[PDB]
Amino acid sequence: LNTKIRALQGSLENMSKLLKRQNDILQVVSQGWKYFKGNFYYFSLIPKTWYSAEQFCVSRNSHLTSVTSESEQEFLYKTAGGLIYWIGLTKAGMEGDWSWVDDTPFNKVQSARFWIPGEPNNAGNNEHCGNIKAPSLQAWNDAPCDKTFLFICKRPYVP
Amino acid sequence: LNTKIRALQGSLENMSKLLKRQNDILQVVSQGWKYFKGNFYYFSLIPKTWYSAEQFCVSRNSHLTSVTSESEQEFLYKTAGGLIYWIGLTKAGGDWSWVDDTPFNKVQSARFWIPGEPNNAGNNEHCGNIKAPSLQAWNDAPCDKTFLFICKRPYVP
Amino acid sequence: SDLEKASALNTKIRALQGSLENMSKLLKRQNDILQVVSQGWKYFKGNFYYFSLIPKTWYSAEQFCVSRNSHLTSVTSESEQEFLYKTAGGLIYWIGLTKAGMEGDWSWVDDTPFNKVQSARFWIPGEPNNAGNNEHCGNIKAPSLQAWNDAPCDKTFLFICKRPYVPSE
Ligand SMILES: [Ca+2]
Ligand SMILES: [Ca+2]
Ligand SMILES: [Ca+2]
Repeated sequence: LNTKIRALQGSLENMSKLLKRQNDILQVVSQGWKYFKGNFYYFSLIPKTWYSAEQFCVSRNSHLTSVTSESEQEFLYKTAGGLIYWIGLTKAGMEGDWSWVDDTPFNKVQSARFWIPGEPNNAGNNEHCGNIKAPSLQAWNDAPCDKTFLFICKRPYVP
Repeated sequence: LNTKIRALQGSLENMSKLLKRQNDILQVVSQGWKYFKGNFYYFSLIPKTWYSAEQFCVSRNSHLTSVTSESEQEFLYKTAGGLIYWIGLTKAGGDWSWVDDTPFNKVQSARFWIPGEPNNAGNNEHCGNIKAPSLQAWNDAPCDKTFLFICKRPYVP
Repeated sequence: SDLEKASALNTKIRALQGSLENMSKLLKRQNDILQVVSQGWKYFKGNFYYFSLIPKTWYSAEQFCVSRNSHLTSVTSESEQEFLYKTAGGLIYWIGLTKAGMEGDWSWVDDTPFNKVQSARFWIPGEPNNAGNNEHCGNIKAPSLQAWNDAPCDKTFLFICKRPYVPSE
C-alpha cells in the first residue's frame, strides 16, 4: 500500500543520478571538450611536437589519449575527421616496444588491427611516436616525435 | 488518494523520457556534432570536393544536408559562421535536387540563393554550398571545388 | 499511529511534488544550455561564448557579435580569464578590450567596469605597449593568465563573443 511511495522516491532518485551525470558531462563538453564512454577528450587547434603536446595535455590534467578498445579507436578516428592527431603512442624501454604515455598497458594483440597496413615502418629509423592518420579502424602511423601535429588529450570522467 | 499518486507517476515517467532524450543529444553533440530541431549536423574541419564530402557523410550514416525550412536555413548560415560549406544541392537532369532525396521545392528555394545565383559560372557549376552570412546564402559552384561541408542525419531515440 | 501515518504520508507526497517540479525546472536549464551548445557555442558559469571560425577586424568583430545578440567578451574574474585562454587553444582571439584613442583609458565594449588593478595581471608582461601608437584594441594571445596583447584594431583575428545565459523559464 505504501510500497508505491517508496518506488516513486526511487525513480526520482535514479532520475536525479542521471541528471547529475549529464550535467557533469555537459559542463565539460561546454568548454570545447569531447566525451565518450567515461572519458573526456580534447582535440587541439594548434599543432605541437609529441612531447610538447604531452606537456600541454598534462597542464590540462590529462594525457595524450590511449586506445583501449575498438569502440574507442572508432570514436577517435571518426572524431579526428580526416585530420592527423598525435596520440599517446610512443616507444619506450630498451626494446623499442610501443607504449601509452598515460601508462595503459599496450595491447599488442588487439592493436594489430589499428595500424595502417604496412605501419609501423619506422621510416628513416626515426619514427618513435604514433599518430592517428587514416580515416579507418586501421588509422595509426609511426612518425618522428619532433614533427608537429594536432593532438588529442584524454582524461577520465570523475564524480 | 491513488488519484493524485498516478499523477506523480505520470509526470515522473514524462521527465524520464525528457531526460533520456537530452542524453541522446548530449551523446552525439559530445562527438563534435551539432543538433537542431530533430536533426544532427556535422560541420567538417576538413575540406573536400562535393563527391568526397558525400561519401564522407554516407560513411557516417548521413548525407550532405538538405534544407527544408527557413528555420533550418538560418541555423545553417549562422552556424557556418562565415565559412563556406558544401550542402546536399546538386543538379540532375539539369534540375536542382537534394542528394538525400528530400523533394526539392523550386519556390521555397528561390529565397535561399545569393542574389544573382545560381549563375552557372563557366557552365560547370552543378553543386551547391552555403556561402553568404544570411538567409540568401547558397552559391552554385563546380562539384570539384574543395570546401568544408555539412552532414545531416535524423535524431532517433 | 493512524494520525501520524497520515501526516508523514502527506509531508512525503508534498515533498515528491516539490522535487518533481524542481527537477522539471532543472531539465529546462539543461535544455537551454544544450540547445545553444548544440549550435557551436560554448558555455561557462552563466555565460555563453562564441569562438569565431572566421577572422575579422576589431570593429567588425564587435559588429558580428551584436548581430548574434552579444558583445566581444569582457573578463570579470580569474576563473573567466583561465576559461578564455585555455579554450583559446593557442589561437589568438580579439576580446572586448578597447582604448579610447591615444592616451585614452582601457575599457570593455560590453560596459563591464574596467578594473585597472586586477587587469594588471592579465596582460602579457610588457603590454600594453602600444607599438606604433597604433594599438587601440586587445586580444587573447598567450596561453596563460597573463594573456592580453594590445594590437592595431584593423588587424584581423578570430574573436570571442559573450552573452549572459538568461533562462527561458
Ligand atoms: Ca610510418
Ligand atoms: Ca555561382
Ligand atoms: Ca602590443
